[PDB]
Amino acid sequence: RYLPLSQARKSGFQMDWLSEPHPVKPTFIGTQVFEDYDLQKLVDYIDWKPFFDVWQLRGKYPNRGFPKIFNDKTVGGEARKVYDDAHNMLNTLISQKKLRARGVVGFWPAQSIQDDIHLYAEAAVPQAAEPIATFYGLRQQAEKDSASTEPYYCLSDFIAPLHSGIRDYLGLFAVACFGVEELSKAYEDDGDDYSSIMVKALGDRLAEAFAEELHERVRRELWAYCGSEQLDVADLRRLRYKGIRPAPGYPSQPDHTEKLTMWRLADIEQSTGIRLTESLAMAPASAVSGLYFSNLKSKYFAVGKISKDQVEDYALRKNISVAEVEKWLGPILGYDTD
Repeated sequence: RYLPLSQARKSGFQMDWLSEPHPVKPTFIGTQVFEDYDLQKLVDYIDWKPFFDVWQLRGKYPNRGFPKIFNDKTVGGEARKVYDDAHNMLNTLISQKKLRARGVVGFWPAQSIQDDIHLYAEAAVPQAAEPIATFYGLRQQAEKDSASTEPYYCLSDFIAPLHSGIRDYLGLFAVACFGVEELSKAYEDDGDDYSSIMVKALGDRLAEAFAEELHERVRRELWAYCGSEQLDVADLRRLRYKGIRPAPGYPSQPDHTEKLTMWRLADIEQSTGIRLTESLAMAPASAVSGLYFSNLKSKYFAVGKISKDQVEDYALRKNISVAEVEKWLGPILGYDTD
């Protein structure tokens, strides 16, 4: 069962904006580019759990995960060998300056109207000016448990609405780890499958670590809405921090076409060289992007299956045909398509 959109909107995540702490204006409006980001600093943020699954190294309970994996006698020797070789190659890559990190971050004012999150210019009054970009959110529509107290979340519920007079802000980021594509070819031309796999796994790990480090810097020094936070990485990986960085295509907003707005607005192509292919996937493959939400009560959620009324409302909002929304939102349609 799916609730009607007109009723699912009423039971949304309502917040009292006039008593909640008013949002902090970031340190700049526009974008700032990181050209040759220090890769050595990112090594302390690398999440090694997904790295072991590239080689399908899985340990049994209770050693089922990094760094307990070194103890399990089934894989522990091989896990240690792979990890030590990864550290050796990582040191060689950073020392030789083969890989070159690159990224971009930016902030703009944001005001939510219904399920949209309209961004505005720096000096433009939100209530008396046109927006410069829009991020059309999707609201949860699936009916919840009878005893559930959860609201029907949408990404626009985390931005103060236009009528309340309170000014909110939104930021977005894009990071990449260039140079992996050439090194994989180099290690495959000379007959080295171990190095070819390892360099791509390390590139993915470095991209994720760059994303984590940039978010931690944003929360504390660029946006400064958590200036009193001094959390360690073992807490950052546990989502103990506040605020979220959802990415297009993920269960918060499964619409992959949203990346076009980000690339158009932040000028990611000219700033960093991270491209979007005809499938709307970042190139190189070791790239991460997303939007920064600074609300205290913001949390990750899954939109889930949606009904046809929301699909047509979304098509009307985005000014595209239904036959295209059904394409780009294919996996989440809750109704028969043909």
